[PDB]
Amino acid sequence: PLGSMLILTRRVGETLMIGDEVTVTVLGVKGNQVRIGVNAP
Amino acid sequence: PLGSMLILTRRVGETLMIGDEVTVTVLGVKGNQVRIGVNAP
Amino acid sequence: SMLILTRRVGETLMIGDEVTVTVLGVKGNQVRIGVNAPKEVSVHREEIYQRIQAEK
Amino acid sequence: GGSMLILTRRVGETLMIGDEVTVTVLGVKGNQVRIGVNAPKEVSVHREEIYQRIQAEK
Amino acid sequence: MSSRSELLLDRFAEKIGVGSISFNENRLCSFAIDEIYYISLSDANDEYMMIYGVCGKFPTDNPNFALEILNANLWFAENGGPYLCYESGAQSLLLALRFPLDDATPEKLENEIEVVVKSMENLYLVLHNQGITLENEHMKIEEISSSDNKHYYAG
Amino acid sequence: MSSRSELLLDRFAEKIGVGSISFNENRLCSFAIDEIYYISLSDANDEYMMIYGVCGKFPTDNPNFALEILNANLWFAENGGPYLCYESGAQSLLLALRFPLDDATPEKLENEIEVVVKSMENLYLVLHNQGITLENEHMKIEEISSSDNKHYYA
Repeated sequence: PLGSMLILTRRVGETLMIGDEVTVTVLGVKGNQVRIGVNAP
Repeated sequence: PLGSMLILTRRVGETLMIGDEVTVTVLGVKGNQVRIGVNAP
Repeated sequence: SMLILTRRVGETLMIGDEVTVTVLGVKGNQVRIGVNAPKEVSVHREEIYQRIQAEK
Repeated sequence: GGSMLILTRRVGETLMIGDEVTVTVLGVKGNQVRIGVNAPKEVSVHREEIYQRIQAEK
Repeated sequence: MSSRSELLLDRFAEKIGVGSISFNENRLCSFAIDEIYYISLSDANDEYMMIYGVCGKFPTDNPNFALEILNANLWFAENGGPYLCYESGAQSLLLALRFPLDDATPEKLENEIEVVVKSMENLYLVLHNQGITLENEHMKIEEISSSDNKHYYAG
Repeated sequence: MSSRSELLLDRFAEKIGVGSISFNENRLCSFAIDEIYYISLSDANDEYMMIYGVCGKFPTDNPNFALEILNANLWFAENGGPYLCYESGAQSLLLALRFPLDDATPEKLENEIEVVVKSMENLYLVLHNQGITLENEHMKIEEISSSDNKHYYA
């Protein structure tokens, strides 16, 4: 029930690439909260 | 090298079906000689 | 009517007019067998065909 | 200081990069996070380590 | 229950919390992991269980797509499963992977299903980068279209 | 010396009766089982070896054929057999099987290649019963066509 959403799992310390200019990194996890690092122009 | 020839392996006592009413059985083997049992229509 | 015959490696037997069976080789008690037959004529390992039909 | 922007999001919350990309925190279990990405069809999405090895095939 | 496969399914439905799961008439039970990934389990035989990850409806236009899927089976073979397959009944692309019933625990079953899930994700990813998204139709496998040739498909 | 796959291959060659089989630039070799079945071996990784049973040229005209081959991968998965694959470089239909190098023995390598050969036999039978005979061209895998997506297929 997520439509065209692309879904992937990332462990703490694993990085996600979007396009050529954007990256999303899982920095930490506690409970249902996540610390995210984002690189983009 | 053998064209459209279908190649099967049959041990002593195993049977091969051809069509609906033809069967071929390997009845014995020694050396380069084999005995064959063909059930006729 | 079961016809019993003997062939050597490299030899051949005819079944009907359109099917020829070739003794290709022998390894232990295993015989490599060649079959020339039309498309509409099906070839089956008998024990496999029986398992197919045993499931109704 | 490896990432330029650091932020926190809870499960079911959303982070937008630009106005055509949306990142959704779908679920958390242990130290692995389910992440959702809505992006244009021409925007490619990669696991960074698999992309690095695609570059390793020089 | 009448087999170690049924006891495995019950303990697994308990560990995941998907409620009451039971093999159906064809011994095929479908559920959702994290309410995201559609996975069906088949009590294939007294020795193995089959894990199916239903990716989506198979494209109807692209013939080259089937060749890409087939080519992908080369690399899935290098990395020990799962198998990219087509299911004729639901016309769906799916990832199949067998699970040995010897020394089988719900933790192992869950880890194997996670390997299916990881592969589903990777496939979704490469299809998106190719510009393809699979329609999400007929996800629950209640019956598998059987082929008389199934008994020949072995080594 | 040799890698433990090259040493295993020389030992398997002497045990079977083929003169001298060696991997090439692309870490591939090809040989004939009983002069009937084309088997290719890949020395890709140091933990596993790949056995490829080249069945024949993929039917260029048949769209239902690819779907039937995919549908047969279901039952090949149940039986733990090799994978039905398509080699895009030579456009061949392949049966692919991973062979682990730990505790590898020429007896086990022969028995796993026999599994591939048996699967080829049964596929040739099934194809014949559907009125299909695959062309016989490019049976020696000189080189596998690479793809960027191969690292994700895991």
